[PDB]
Amino acid sequence: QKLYSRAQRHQEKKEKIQRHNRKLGDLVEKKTIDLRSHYERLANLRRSHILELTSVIFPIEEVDTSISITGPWISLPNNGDYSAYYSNPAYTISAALCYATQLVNILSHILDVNLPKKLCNSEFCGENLSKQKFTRAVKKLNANILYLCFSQHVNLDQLQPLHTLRNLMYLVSPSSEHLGRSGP
Amino acid sequence: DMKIRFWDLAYPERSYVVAGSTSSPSVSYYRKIIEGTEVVQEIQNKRGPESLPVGHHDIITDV
Amino acid sequence: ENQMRYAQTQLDKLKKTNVFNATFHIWHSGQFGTINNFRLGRLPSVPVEWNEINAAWGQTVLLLHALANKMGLKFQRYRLVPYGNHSYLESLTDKSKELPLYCSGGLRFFWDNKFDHAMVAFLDCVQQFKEEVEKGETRFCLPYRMDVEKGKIEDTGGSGGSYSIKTQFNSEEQWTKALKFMLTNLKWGLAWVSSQFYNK
Amino acid sequence: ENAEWESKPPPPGWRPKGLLVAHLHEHKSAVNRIRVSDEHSLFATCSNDGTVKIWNSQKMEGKTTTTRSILTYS
Repeated sequence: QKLYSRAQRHQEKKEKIQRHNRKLGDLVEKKTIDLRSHYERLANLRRSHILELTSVIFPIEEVDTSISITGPWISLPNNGDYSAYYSNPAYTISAALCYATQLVNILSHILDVNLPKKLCNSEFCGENLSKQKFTRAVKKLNANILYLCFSQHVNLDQLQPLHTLRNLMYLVSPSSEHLGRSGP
Repeated sequence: DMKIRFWDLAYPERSYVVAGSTSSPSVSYYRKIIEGTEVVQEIQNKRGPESLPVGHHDIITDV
Repeated sequence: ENQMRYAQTQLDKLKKTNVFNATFHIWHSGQFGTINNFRLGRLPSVPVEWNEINAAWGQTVLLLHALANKMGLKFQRYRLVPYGNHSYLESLTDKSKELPLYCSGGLRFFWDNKFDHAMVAFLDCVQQFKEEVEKGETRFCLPYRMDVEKGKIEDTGGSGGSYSIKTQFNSEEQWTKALKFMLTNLKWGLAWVSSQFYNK
Repeated sequence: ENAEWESKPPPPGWRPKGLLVAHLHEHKSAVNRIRVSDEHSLFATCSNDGTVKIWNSQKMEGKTTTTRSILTYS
């Protein structure tokens, strides 16, 4: 008789968990749609901020060619050969790397992307970096930019590890459909 | 809670949080005896923008 | 729920953190008006190296240049050209004069006159900015007055005191305090631009 | 009498400071477990996305030029 009631109660608990799980599935699915809506608004807002950033403050434009940031007075070569500074070309290099680093650090905050290599804007200020110290600083920047491009699913066919501003241009342009998207 | 904690089982007062920004309220750890069980309770203590939080933003499933 | 809560936290951060505020952080540290962790000015007790003041000027010339862009204001006599380390003003009537907004260091702080012209001229650009911002809205007012011909920034908080923006014939404490009020005006002009364009 | 708790115990007095050295986002959905190879050469993660990813532990140490999973199985 107790086993009968046990089967009765246990039959209800099976039905209860089955309908409870359906509500969980519906709720989870319903909130995943809402979550996708949050992510697209966040991606549209991030993109809106990056476009305003790279149009008022840090416009990256094309000028073997050269690439500019914050205006054509500041340029880097597309080849990535900053050899002139190690050896006024230095000021243009320092300024371009300064604003590129500053921009990358702002992009990292807009996009909430942890930059793999710790590089600060000020590292391209102060006395002229030695050849050794500069080269590692540039590699950090190039690695951060490439990381940001990967994070934002910039077409790899267009990226190269040496071109600094060329990659930020690809990362920033409206052609970057995935810019702002938070995903693997 | 997305916090990576370190519990010093020999010296509970040295227990601390690994992951989780310093802007979150700091914690303290107290060894007590409740039923007879010793308990290390955790109690809440009443360069550009802020550095990006490095911690996890979703449930940490494994360590 | 964790993901949605985070994405809503990020949306809230981007609403409050305008593009200008994300780039330029003007705060007072000690007696210096600092921009993006760069101390603009120097004190006898606190020797801020010229490379830090030059960087600060590069961040200032970037801010004003960017603000003028967002306002669509063109300066009457000068073109701000931000070169990070070595920012300067170009005179629109005679390009023959370069107004460097940087110093090469050494004892030239007491002997170089170019940097004083450049830095009074920038005050003119901040004045034109101030005029332009008042012209748009009367309720707006920067906290300090500027006398471009004299190169002075007044203190409304003080008893009408004015500190020469120029280096020569000036003391470090006054200079640093002049640069501190200028940055404060720029900090307010930044708060105005954020207020005028954050909804737009 | 001679069972070892770990094959490679942590350094003496090890108190992790908590510096992020690799943010790896390569699964579409939740990771369920991380197991570390007993010699610690590799660590592997499993996920709701239906993948297993093997990671080279040796490549997280100060040479993070490309922190990529060496292997994926799906």
